[PDB]
Amino acid sequence: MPTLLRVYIDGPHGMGKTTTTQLLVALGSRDDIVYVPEPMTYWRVLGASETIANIYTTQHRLDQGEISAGDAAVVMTSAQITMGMPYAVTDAVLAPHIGGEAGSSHAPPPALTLIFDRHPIAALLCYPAARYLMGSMTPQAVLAFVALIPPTLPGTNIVLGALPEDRHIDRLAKRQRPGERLDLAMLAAIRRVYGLLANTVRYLQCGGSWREDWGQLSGPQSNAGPRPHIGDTLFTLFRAPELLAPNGDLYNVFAWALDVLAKRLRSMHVFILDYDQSPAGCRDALLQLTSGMVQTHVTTPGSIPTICDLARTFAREMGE
Amino acid sequence: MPTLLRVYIDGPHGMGKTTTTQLLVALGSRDDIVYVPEPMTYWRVLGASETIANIYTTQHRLDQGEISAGDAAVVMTSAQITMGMPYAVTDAVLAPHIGGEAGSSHAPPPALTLIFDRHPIAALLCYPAARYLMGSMTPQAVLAFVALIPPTLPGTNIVLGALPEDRHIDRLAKRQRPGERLDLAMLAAIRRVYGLLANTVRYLQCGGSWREDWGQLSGPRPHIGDTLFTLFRAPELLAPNGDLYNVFAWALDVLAKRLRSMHVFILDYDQSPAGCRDALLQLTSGMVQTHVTTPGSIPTICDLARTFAREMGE
Ligand SMILES: Cc1c(C[C@H](CO)CF)n(C)c(=O)[nH]c1=O
Ligand SMILES: Cc1c(C[C@H](CO)CF)n(C)c(=O)[nH]c1=O
Repeated sequence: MPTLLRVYIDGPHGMGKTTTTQLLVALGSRDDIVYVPEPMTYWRVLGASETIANIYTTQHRLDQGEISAGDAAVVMTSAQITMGMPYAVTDAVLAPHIGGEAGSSHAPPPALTLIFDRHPIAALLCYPAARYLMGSMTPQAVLAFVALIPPTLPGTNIVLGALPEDRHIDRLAKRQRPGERLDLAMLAAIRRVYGLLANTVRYLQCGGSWREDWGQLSGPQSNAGPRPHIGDTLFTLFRAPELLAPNGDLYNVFAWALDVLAKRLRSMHVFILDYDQSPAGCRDALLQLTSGMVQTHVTTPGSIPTICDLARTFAREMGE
Repeated sequence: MPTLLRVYIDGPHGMGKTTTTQLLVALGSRDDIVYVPEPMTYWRVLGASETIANIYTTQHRLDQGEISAGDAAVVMTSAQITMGMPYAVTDAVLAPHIGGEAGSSHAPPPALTLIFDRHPIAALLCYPAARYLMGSMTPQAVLAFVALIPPTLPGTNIVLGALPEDRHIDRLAKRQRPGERLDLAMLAAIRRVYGLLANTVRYLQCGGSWREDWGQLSGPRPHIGDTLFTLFRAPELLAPNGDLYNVFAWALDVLAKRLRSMHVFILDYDQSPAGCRDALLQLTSGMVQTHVTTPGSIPTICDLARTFAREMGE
């Protein structure tokens, strides 16, 4: 069975994620690598009307006190369902085609390389959590999303981004999505979330156990480094009043959500790309990065062409 | 490895009695059976404040014309998340323990029997689909939920209820839930959804292919018009040329994959509580059992179930 390399390019928007990807795809042959692009069209029309505009407009009004927290929460939750839709369904139809791991460290080239614009967890965790830090969503809702995160397939290579705050602020200020607004508070939140995420993965892969270190709560990089403090991982966010019982402990329903969160991340292959350079540099940087990325076997000989058709149909329809 | 039997008591709400339910609480009394009840406490306090009320009030306000279909959709979509949270979490933590089939039936009794009050497709598929037929949810949000439906593990036995509409109206009016309003339209919609649902599983199990039979919605197994697929011949999901968008067509593929491997059993609710308990006990001799993955799986499950019942149960 021919091998396959799936690479999800995630992280906070506005760092040059797309450009880095497009350039990388432009290097390979026409049909030895395929890009599953950002589904702007689904966010803008197919799924709903201008979802990005709706999201930022809501956060704005909430900040001005024109609407309540409850009002902003119901809108955000719904919008994040629409945002994650293309991500979630692509995975669902992709799963059966994914087999066991093959490996990168000394292993032949993949018959096909799949490059994704973001991973499901982006719309089901990272951004939902960032909105919680903005009082625009509830911890209960976010955890509800976490429990919906699909099982992590073998060889799930996720690439996050690194970029100085100022460089990121300037870069973001220039290029923004249709319907977006310039929110620095949101940028901080989303940046902090992806920082935690990275730590949470390393923490988990170092034998970390949130249940064992939970008491250490009261008052970044993956693939490398020592075991992080739990207060520096995603777990630290859910030390909220709404989730705590009289005895100060988490309700078991939310504790099980954290068990799912850990189960999902502990088997991912997270990498970090330094977006503080020229587009050409980034392309090459990501290129070296992909060398040591876990590949997997497919389940059928006719899986490869199927996935190519899948990726291209996706691009043709939901692509900008 | 020890065997397990999972039974999801589903179907439209309001068909049974409280006595019919307490018998099921008396079933879990023994340690070879556990009864995961409805997470009412999570719906009223934990997840949010009086969720069911917010659902029925929103619909009511939509009908009177105080809010827009867009305003309602947002809330209904949010409310359904809260509703299915306990179901999703339980599945996610339970899944890893579930092994493969164990020559179900014609084989030794289970080491444990797990009875749930509803399956995750109740809050993800059925009720969202009904609210769509109520004009309170968009067909995009529904298929969005469908995409998030957990993979159907082996031994997924689901019991749906049978009951004349007039009889259902009686029992429903006497056992109303906190914040609920008696809506006959919603009763018709939810009944239709579960009707189609049963037709869908048979359709798929008899070799039905929605992409193949899709043309009939515009021009031995049920007709595609009698299955859940018929609802999604909706204008919001179609391109200018009437073609179903691929992203939605993929969501239907997922639906077809989820529903096919399930095992459906119908419980005649038109009788006494004792009669219902017996019938349910009868159906178990045809339900699919499975093995568990670890030795300590059994106690972990039992522990899980009773922690649920004690925390979110009434
Ligand atoms: C994914 C995602 C985003 C980022 C997305 C980048 O392609 C659109 F800019 N954003 C801004 C958001 O507000 N919610 C989301 O779920
Ligand atoms: C599951 C479910 C229901 C039915 C449920 C019965 O146990 C609570 F009454 N209802 C009324 C609802 O409005 N949304 C739902 O997701």
